[PDB]
Amino acid sequence: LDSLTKKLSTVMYERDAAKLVAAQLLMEKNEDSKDLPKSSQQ
Amino acid sequence: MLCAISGKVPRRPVLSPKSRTIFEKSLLEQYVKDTGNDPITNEPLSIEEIVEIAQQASLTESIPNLLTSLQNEWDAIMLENFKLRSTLDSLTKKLSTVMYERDAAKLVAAQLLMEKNEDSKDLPKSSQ
Amino acid sequence: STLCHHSLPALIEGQRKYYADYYAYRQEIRSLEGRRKRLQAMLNSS
Amino acid sequence: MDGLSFVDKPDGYKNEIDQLVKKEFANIKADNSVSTLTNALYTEYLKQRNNKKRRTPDFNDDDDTLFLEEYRRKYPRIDTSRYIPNESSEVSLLGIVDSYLKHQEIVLDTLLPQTVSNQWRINNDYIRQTCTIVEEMNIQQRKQINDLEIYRKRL
Repeated sequence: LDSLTKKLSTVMYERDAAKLVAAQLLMEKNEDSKDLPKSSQQ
Repeated sequence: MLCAISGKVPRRPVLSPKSRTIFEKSLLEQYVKDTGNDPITNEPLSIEEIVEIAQQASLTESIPNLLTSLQNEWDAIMLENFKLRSTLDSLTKKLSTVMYERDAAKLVAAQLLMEKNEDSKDLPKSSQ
Repeated sequence: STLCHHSLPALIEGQRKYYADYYAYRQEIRSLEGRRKRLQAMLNSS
Repeated sequence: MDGLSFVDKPDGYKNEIDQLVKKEFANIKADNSVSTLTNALYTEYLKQRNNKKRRTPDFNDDDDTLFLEEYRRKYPRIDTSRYIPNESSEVSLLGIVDSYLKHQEIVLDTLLPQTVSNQWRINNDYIRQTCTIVEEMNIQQRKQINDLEIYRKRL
């Protein structure tokens, strides 16, 4: 039980930490997206 | 104060010298007979190696010792051990959902590391 | 046990985050050293 | 991998991140016969029936019944004997286990501190690493926006 309870706890916490990794990068792709739009027009 | 095999309070505790873990005499000697090792740290242990080291207040209503006390000891053992087998099958299901979403997230990070780093490079290319 | 391995993973990824920005900081310095020479060549054309 | 929990201080972006994880997961799609009845009695969840002479409450039904009555006597003499050696002390054997339960209980609340001091000794160290990377990433982002506007002014 407690062998995989660590393997349950360390997995979900590293998942939520990696869930934040996407949330930064999805907004970094966005700020790279709209800047290239406003400049390539001008 | 407790045993490290069943989770009891031993009346005759024994200490092994290779890993200091206090266990009951019949519980430590039984493990050494079946598989020739200390169970906790998986080191070698014998019966002659171990070192030998509680008040139970009887209820006033002590036929209760035959009928009412004897059944519930075999009742609380079964419906806990059956409850535990439901816990072990459910957690490996929750392990399979932990591992799948972990691989599902890393493919997003591996896909978004290719998206952002090229878009910032295209910001360095547009000036030229 | 959670904070035991959470420090374990975060200590290795700190350099990998910093070096990716450091390599991105080197390429932006290469444009800044490259663009200024063209404005230096305008006063020689005068 | 590197995502800072301390310095980054929305639940909607968690819900924004949870869909994209799901959109990739929508794609990726030893004992004897004692072990048999202890499983079977628990699954059926039915208590086993018990029979007692007292419950029957029958006197002189026949000859077998007469034998059953005797069983009542030597159990009550033994119960009065066990009620005799319990009433001899009757407070002193019960008080020595109450102090026994006090010394057993404090060890767990001793173990409640040793984890709690050590787990915050983990988070105290990572937060210093959490603030160092945010300092270096800020000067990286500060130098990043400067170069993006320098090269436009240079051209």
